[PDB]
Amino acid sequence: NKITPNLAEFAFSLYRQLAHQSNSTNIFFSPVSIATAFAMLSLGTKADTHDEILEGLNFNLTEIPEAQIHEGFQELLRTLNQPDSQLQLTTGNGLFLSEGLKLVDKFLEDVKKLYHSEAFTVNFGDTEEAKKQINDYVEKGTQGKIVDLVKELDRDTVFALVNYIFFKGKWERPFEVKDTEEEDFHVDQVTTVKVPMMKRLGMFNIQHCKKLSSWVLLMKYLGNATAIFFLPDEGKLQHLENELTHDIITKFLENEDRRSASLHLPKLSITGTYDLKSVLGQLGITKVFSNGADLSGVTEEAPLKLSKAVHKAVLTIDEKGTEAAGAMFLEAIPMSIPPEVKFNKPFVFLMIEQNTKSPLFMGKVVNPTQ
Repeated sequence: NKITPNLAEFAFSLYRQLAHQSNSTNIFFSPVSIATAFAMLSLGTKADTHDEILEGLNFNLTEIPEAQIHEGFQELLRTLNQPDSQLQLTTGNGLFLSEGLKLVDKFLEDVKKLYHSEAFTVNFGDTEEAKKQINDYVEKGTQGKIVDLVKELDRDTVFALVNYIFFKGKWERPFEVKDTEEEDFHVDQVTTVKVPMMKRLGMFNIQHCKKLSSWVLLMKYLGNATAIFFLPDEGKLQHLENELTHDIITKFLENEDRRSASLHLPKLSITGTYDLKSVLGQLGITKVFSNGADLSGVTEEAPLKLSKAVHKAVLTIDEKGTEAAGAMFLEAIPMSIPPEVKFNKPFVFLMIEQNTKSPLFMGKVVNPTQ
């Protein structure tokens, strides 16, 4: 995909933002779902308001034609929306607009048609009821996994955006549940907590990488996606985070070589919840959230700004991701000592969609039971 490098840069800019704020919180978000929602929104915007959004998603508008940006997203979307999908991704974006705004039909068509997204009209005159309808939409869309997403609305809200994603992947080569046991997780150099720890002896795409001073593990999911886990050497987490680049990730993805390892990887259930006005504001996207907003592609008559924009991402990592029996296979394990590679201290990860190479998720686990 032509927009993948931009999405990768966007992932890292957003990640580094969130990490710079604190190294004591788990991080999990979807560069793809956030960028898709904001590229979609830009269709309703003009001039500086429009350009700030696309530049804040790491597109250099002097270099990449807008049609290519949207064709990029639309290609990515139809990949993630395949009827077959074993990925089982649950994602949506909801726009909630004041009833009695005269809405531009082209915008509503672009949202639904091009971006296969949803737009609703609500009575923002009733703040509590609007919040309920927004939260109900998300709860319904996730058949119950995300509850009470929006906690507050400004009394002057006339436009809110909610973007949700939940993923529980199925490993192509799964862990056996019988092997999951409680183990130490080193939350710092002197402190441990107990966490459920999966383990398997297998042939892995795994390597210890000098440039990143980290172990780098790639594991495939059923459907079209790969999880990449980066385990920094003692004291090297900040180094790892600084050194990550699109080129480097591309190299790992091209490596198919496999070697024996006794892998220990925690079960995880992690969420990330982000105020996108706040977070994207630090990346330069500010006008669309301000009284200045040029949202004339959405409504021509009345003033409009985006008052509320929230992202919530939910990840489960477990042994199989399904109760179904998987395809039986056999990996040939050499008679030699496998390295023991334990994801039992803070680590960073990315999930990549295989067709486009896009960064579906990025995160950091500082403590599995936080």
